[PDB]
Amino acid sequence: EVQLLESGGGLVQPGGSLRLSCAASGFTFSTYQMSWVRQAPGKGLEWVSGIVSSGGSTAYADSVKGRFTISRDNSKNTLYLQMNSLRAEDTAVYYCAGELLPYYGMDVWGQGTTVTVSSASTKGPSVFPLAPSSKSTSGGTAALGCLVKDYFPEPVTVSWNSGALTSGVHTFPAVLQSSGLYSLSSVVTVPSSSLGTQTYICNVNHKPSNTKVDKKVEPK
Amino acid sequence: MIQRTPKIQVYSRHPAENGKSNFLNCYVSGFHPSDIEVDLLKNGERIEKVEHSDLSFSKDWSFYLLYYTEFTPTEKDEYACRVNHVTLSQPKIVKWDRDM
Amino acid sequence: QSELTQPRSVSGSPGQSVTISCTGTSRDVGGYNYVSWYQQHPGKAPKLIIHDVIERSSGVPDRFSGSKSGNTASLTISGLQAEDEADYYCWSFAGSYYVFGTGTDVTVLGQPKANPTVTLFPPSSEELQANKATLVCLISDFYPGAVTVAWKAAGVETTKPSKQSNNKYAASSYLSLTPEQWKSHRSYSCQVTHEGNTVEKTVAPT
Amino acid sequence: GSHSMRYFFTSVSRPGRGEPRFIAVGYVDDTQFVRFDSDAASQRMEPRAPWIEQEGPEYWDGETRKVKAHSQTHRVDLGTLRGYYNQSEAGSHTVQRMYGCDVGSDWRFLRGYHQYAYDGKDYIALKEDLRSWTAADMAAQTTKHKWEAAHVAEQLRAYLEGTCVEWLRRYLENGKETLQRTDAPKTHMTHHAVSDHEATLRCWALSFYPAEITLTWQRDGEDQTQDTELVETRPAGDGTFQKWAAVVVPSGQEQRYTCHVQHEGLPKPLTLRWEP
Amino acid sequence: SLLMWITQV
Repeated sequence: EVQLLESGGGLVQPGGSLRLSCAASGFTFSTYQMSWVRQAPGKGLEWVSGIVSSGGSTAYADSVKGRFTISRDNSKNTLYLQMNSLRAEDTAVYYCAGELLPYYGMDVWGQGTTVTVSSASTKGPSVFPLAPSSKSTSGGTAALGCLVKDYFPEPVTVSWNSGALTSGVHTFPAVLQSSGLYSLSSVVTVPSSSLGTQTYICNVNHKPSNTKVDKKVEPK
Repeated sequence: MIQRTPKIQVYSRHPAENGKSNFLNCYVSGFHPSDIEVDLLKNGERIEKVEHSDLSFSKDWSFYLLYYTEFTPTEKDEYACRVNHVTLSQPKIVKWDRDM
Repeated sequence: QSELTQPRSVSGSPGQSVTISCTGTSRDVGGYNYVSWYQQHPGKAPKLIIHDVIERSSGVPDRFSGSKSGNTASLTISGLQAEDEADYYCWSFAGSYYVFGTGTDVTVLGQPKANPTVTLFPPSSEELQANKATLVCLISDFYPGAVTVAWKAAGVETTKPSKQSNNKYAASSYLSLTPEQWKSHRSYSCQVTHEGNTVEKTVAPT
Repeated sequence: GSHSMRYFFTSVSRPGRGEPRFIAVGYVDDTQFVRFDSDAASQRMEPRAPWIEQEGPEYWDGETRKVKAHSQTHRVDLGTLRGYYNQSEAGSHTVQRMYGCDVGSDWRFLRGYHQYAYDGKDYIALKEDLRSWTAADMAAQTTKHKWEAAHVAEQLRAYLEGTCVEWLRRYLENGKETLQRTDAPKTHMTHHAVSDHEATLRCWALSFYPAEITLTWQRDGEDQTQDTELVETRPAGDGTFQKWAAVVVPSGQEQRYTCHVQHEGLPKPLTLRWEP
Repeated sequence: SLLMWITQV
């Protein structure tokens, strides 16, 4: 019922700017002191900035002073982070988080939005089907790609029929290759009998390159 | 430190009417440091039930406090405020004069 | 920098206790009584478990307890259980800002081995017609999270393992290089060795 | 008219004892509304005006946590300052801090303040631009460099121009019957014969709110300052104020003198003359 | 309402 939902994360060049937003629902947002906390991939939590319940009074980590501005508007139940003069070291997942009382520690958290500060260009993926073999079908079981190949930055989303399929599907964490480009694979484990009736389209989305591909995987 | 001696005013909350309950005030102000002793006197003697305001201070950093007690004045009775502070060699006594 | 220093790692067997220290200065840990602790499981937001040095958040059992002495706060987890495995961060008011500690990984020893399911694919005709060839080896459902993958004999790219929703690990290995090198060879196979035992997979024709 | 919100903090080290004393009070204009005292049993921020009692428990909890943060900061400061002035661990010392904001008659920000004293003299103060610091002496340059590095001024500015003024407006609204009232002075003049040669005329202003008032003497309509006494404006104890001004005059010359009273509750200033 | 951020001297 309580929810914080971040957006605005994406790819930006060093020296550039991005605005993050955090839409709050299911609690009295206007009574919470709000913060942004970031987490670099594989790294620890770092508090970035905070703003009092009524807005106005703010505070910032040393690492971002003079570059970031936190703000809110209680009428829209939204928190914002305007980030300027971005540096490679600002790359991280940014979480919105709140505390009712000062100095308590934030106990309501969002899900994060990803910020990538890089001079590298965005690249949309190619998508290839990985057909279920008649050698990979022993009995009542089989597997199918894709793949995905060869993209930047993260993410990247994979479905099989519009989010209807929830069980049976494995989309793996991406490999970051030597080239600087990611690749991932999504496999579904299906009954070899039903290699005809229920249809499975590889539905791939890569937001930062505006890529959408729908690849049907058929027994070759 | 920088030390400052208190200013003292002794007065009633309301215009004084012999035989009518009122409040006797001693306002101490302009002093530093904050430690001070203030007594309200009736005919030279300490009045036992006396309250005071929460310590605050002015633009110049000097402190002020209001000490006060309920009193029913008369023609004969003499009221006064007595203040001791580090800046004072002996306590200072200021008499209450109503018909100022 | 201003960081709150924690140990990198602590561990214990089930039923045992660990203590995690968190040291700051009079600017923070030693200055106020506003130290908190957070638990963060893989792929999740942090959860507040302790606030105001010693107070447990709702749902948190007494086996998690906080304290401090001088410039050092501590979190002790007694009665260690598998699901206690997570990263733990202390946190403090520091006057003009808040600051997290560096984070401590908590390992719960003695958990049961889980064997990797392996799934291997050859290059697609599509990819081959695009004059490219990638072999895909997907490794799922394993514990502990260390595997070693062997392919051939260049062009090998393998993920670090990461925890699944079912607390087993997954990894992937990708083998690149040209359709003519693929043509060609009689067969290609992907390892994979986990805890002394190997699992192939497979794949040949074109 | 104009309004202000101000917080005053006094921190007194007690060697041999016993933990330093910490007293905090808040004011809206000339009306105190909250207090905290380290030596009191509650250990809570306490209401000192009826209109603040409307605030719910989140507020009281929040203010209590923050005032204890201020206390704790001041606890560390007493030691830090003793170090800066190469002082012994055995002598009592006083730190004071004052901050707040002023708004004009349209309730818009006018000015902000944040200053700090040590032992009865200035230590460090934020300048009116809310962007720079005045350090009073050599020791305070350490703090100035410290606070410039940390962008303390920007942090204070955000509060002073924002949160400070918004809460001030809220208080003014919630306690309007108290805080937005004007009680015009009740005035009179008294006469006392010093001897055969002189008399003292004393002009009184009583039971007025807010405290701001001007009392001046004229002689033949010319400003008169010599042989004049003006006491500090003083609290009556009921939420109103009192003041008097006096002049010593030659016998037979009383009618030359007028007392002039200016106050917000007076549409035009009052002119008083001795009425025997 | 009090300041929540207070820097030590």
